[PDB]
Amino acid sequence: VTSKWFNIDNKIVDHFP
Amino acid sequence: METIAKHRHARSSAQKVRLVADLIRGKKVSQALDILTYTNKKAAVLVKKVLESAIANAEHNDGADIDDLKVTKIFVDEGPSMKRIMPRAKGRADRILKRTSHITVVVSDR
Amino acid sequence: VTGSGKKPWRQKGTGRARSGSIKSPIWRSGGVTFAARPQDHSQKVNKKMYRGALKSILSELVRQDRLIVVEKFSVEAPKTKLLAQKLKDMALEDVLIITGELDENLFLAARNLHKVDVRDATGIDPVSLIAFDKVVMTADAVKQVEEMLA
Amino acid sequence: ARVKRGVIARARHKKILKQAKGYYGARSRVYRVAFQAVIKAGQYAYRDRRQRKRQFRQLWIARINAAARQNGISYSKFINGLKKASVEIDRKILADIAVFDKVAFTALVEKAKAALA
Amino acid sequence: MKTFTAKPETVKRDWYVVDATGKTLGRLATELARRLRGKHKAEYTPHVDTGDYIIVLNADKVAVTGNKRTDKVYYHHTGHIGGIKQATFEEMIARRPERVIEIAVKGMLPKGPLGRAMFRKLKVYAGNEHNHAAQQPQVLDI
Amino acid sequence: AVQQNKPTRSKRGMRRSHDALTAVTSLSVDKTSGEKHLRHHITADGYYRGRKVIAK
RNA sequence: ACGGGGCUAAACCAUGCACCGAAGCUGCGGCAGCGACGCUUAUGCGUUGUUGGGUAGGGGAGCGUUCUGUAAGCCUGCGAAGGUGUGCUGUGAGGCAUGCUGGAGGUAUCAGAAGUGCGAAUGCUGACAUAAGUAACGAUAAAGCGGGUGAAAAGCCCGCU
RNA sequence: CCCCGGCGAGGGGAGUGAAAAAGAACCUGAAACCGUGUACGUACAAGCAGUGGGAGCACGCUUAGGCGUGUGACUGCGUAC
Ligand SMILES: N[C@@H](Cc1c[nH]c2ccccc12)C(=O)O
Ligand SMILES: [K+]
Ligand SMILES: [K+]
Ligand SMILES: [K+]
Ligand SMILES: [K+]
Ligand SMILES: [K+]
Ligand SMILES: [K+]
Ligand SMILES: [K+]
Ligand SMILES: [K+]
Ligand SMILES: [K+]
Ligand SMILES: [Mg+2]
Ligand SMILES: [Mg+2]
Ligand SMILES: [Mg+2]
Ligand SMILES: [Mg+2]
Ligand SMILES: [Mg+2]
Ligand SMILES: [Mg+2]
Ligand SMILES: [Mg+2]
Ligand SMILES: [Mg+2]
Ligand SMILES: [Mg+2]
Ligand SMILES: [Mg+2]
Ligand SMILES: [Mg+2]
Ligand SMILES: [Mg+2]
Ligand SMILES: [Mg+2]
Ligand SMILES: [Mg+2]
Ligand SMILES: [Mg+2]
Ligand SMILES: [Mg+2]
Ligand SMILES: [Mg+2]
Ligand SMILES: [Mg+2]
Ligand SMILES: [Mg+2]
Ligand SMILES: [Mg+2]
Ligand SMILES: [Mg+2]
Ligand SMILES: [Mg+2]
Ligand SMILES: [Mg+2]
Ligand SMILES: [Mg+2]
Ligand SMILES: [Mg+2]
Ligand SMILES: [Mg+2]
Ligand SMILES: [Mg+2]
Ligand SMILES: [Mg+2]
Ligand SMILES: [Mg+2]
Ligand SMILES: [Mg+2]
Repeated sequence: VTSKWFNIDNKIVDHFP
Repeated sequence: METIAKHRHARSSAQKVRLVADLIRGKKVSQALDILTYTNKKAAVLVKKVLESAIANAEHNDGADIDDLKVTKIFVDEGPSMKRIMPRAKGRADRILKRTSHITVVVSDR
Repeated sequence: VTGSGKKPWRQKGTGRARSGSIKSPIWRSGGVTFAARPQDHSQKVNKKMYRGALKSILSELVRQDRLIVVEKFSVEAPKTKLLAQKLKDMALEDVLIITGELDENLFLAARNLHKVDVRDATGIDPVSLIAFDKVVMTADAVKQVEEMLA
Repeated sequence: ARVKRGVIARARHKKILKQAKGYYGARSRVYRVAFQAVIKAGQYAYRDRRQRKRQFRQLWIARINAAARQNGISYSKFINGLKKASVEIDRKILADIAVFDKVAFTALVEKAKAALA
Repeated sequence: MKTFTAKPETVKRDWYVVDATGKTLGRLATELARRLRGKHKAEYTPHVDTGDYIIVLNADKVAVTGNKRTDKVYYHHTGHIGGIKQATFEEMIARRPERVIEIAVKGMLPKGPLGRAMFRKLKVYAGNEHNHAAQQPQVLDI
Repeated sequence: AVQQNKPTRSKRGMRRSHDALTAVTSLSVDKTSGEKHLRHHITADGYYRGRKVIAK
């Protein structure tokens, strides 16, 4: 199955650039 | 003389039948039959048929008296569960358990 | 193992331990890690170590009174009833017969007795000299093993 | 020569769960938790075989101190008097006489006061 | 032979009465904590309550040295945020004088279910009168 | 939100200490039929408080 | 901002004698390693000195499991293997005996060979938990009643709204 | 074959069989997990849940007593792998 969308979403995931 | 009746593979969870079996443990068969008549539970219909069969078994196979029988033992065991599949959202599948029970009622005049 | 070389699921993202093959020895129905092959278990024995060990075995058969020497040992017809009666005549129960040159009557007569093996002087081996309780050698054969063992 | 581990692994697990009887919850039912609690119970038992000797001498000293002050002397002077009077009764027996024979204990206190004076 | 152990069913407890007039607070509290615990008896056992009952009279006339009558502060917190409360030694004597001796002795006793059962044996009164004459307390002169 | 540790079988039975059913205690007798019924309910035979109310 | 209670010493300085205090040292019993000397060994015993925390790692000695020989032997329907209790025993891995279940196999000793020992690897497969009798029961177009059948009818059939 | 039950499911007898707890969900029938019964503890008590000490109770023994088994009030020490 595909992963949870919130784990895909760049805004949520990449929060600490 | 102790007399047994059983209902194996009864379609309901054991936790739901245990609520009704705890109402009639230690009672007289006179008094356990009307407690089950006015309990509004699906498990009270399953337990009353196992209790009526245990009274007929004691009268017919053992020559006992209905007037003096009591519910000495009653216990509900778990039976095999049936595995079903329930579709969830986004293509995920859950496993549904359809739980069964083994109801055992025991009557005796002593 | 029969199957595909396809990676069961992707490397990252699924929250599951990583896999690369359905054939791996960790998995049920997978391969054996160090699977065996047909092998040759034979060893080498030096010639002087093989002949030195037969002389050691033969000297123990005479020290322990397990060696019997006769001049002639044969039966008249190829009948198992004859040999069994003959070994009852010598109180021999579980015996190895070594002859100079094997005669066919004695070989057929002992084929059915499971505690008697009949052999010629050339075909002796170290294990049967220890496995049987008594050993019966014709002196035709006793002198044949001497030149065999120098 | 393939070896199955059924019979040997069952007997080694059953040996650990027999030593974990009386423990609470998964500590008497589950091997991963029982094994780990059977080791800690042997580390405590090794350590407490040394502490049992400390806790009993600490108990004997406190009972000698209480029975000696009933006779008008402290512990630190009762012990010095008995060493001065060459009495070699240990603290396990003194604390035993202090409870069960109070007149034998008074005789020892008088012997310790005479050696100090 | 195993070391004697005091059994809580057959231990004998006695009654005493103490006059707290002019005593130093701390130097009276230590002797109370000895006899409530039972450290003055040869049957002393650390897990059994072998002590005695003690009645303390005139709790409002206990003495302290130095400037401790105005400078000794009692703190407690109510559980609610910002709820730290204080009271000097003079205010505790005026408002609730028995609490001064009970707080002192409570800090000198073991902590746990047994040290709380030892504390139930102390009876502190602010005056010269007690109503435990049926128990026949003996006078304990310090 | 989800648990960090598996609750025990003891904590599960404590929560179900209030799940018990209470049997009915008031089975009344009809004064003409002698039948049992719930109170303020008609009997299985269609009687209530001595009289036949429903002719079924 | 003494660990607390409390303390005008229960603080500090100086002197002195007691006592508490560790797995240190001593006492009693036991085991093992390495030396030295001997009732004499035949490679084991006796006396004595000393040593014995341990990761990475090196060296030594063993237990148990399946299979082959010894074994056409030995045990076993007067109860084998396996399962489950109890007792005894060894420094340990372990061993022995026996009650109950089970209903046909097991295997001494001394050698031989290894798919030879599992708690971890977000290990693999199956079974079973937890959250929990909790959320939810999939369009807010909507139901009510009488009769029928039936063990049982809110949901089926008929009728009228 | 008889009995309860819906001309059910399921069960109790009877009978077969060496055995039916060999009954077709069928040799043996471990563990996790879930129950019923009995003994002891538990509603003023704070924490890796044990370990050292230890009262009381219950059941067995066997005695002119104090051992065995189960439980474990209270107490010293003690932050899993
Ligand atoms: N959150 C939306 C949209 C979405 C689908 N897939 C995604 C992947 C990443 C981010 C958002 C999404 C949904 O669950 O329907
Ligand atoms: K393929
Ligand atoms: K057996
Ligand atoms: K694992
Ligand atoms: K649940
Ligand atoms: K809806
Ligand atoms: K069977
Ligand atoms: K089963
Ligand atoms: K089981
Ligand atoms: K404890
Ligand atoms: Mg959905
Ligand atoms: Mg879809
Ligand atoms: Mg993950
Ligand atoms: Mg394979
Ligand atoms: Mg050659
Ligand atoms: Mg042949
Ligand atoms: Mg300090
Ligand atoms: Mg000293
Ligand atoms: Mg010491
Ligand atoms: Mg020491
Ligand atoms: Mg030392
Ligand atoms: Mg070492
Ligand atoms: Mg073999
Ligand atoms: Mg075996
Ligand atoms: Mg047995
Ligand atoms: Mg392996
Ligand atoms: Mg495992
Ligand atoms: Mg590991
Ligand atoms: Mg399966
Ligand atoms: Mg919830
Ligand atoms: Mg809710
Ligand atoms: Mg809801
Ligand atoms: Mg719908
Ligand atoms: Mg209708
Ligand atoms: Mg039969
Ligand atoms: Mg069979
Ligand atoms: Mg079976
Ligand atoms: Mg209480
Ligand atoms: Mg309180
Ligand atoms: Mg902790």
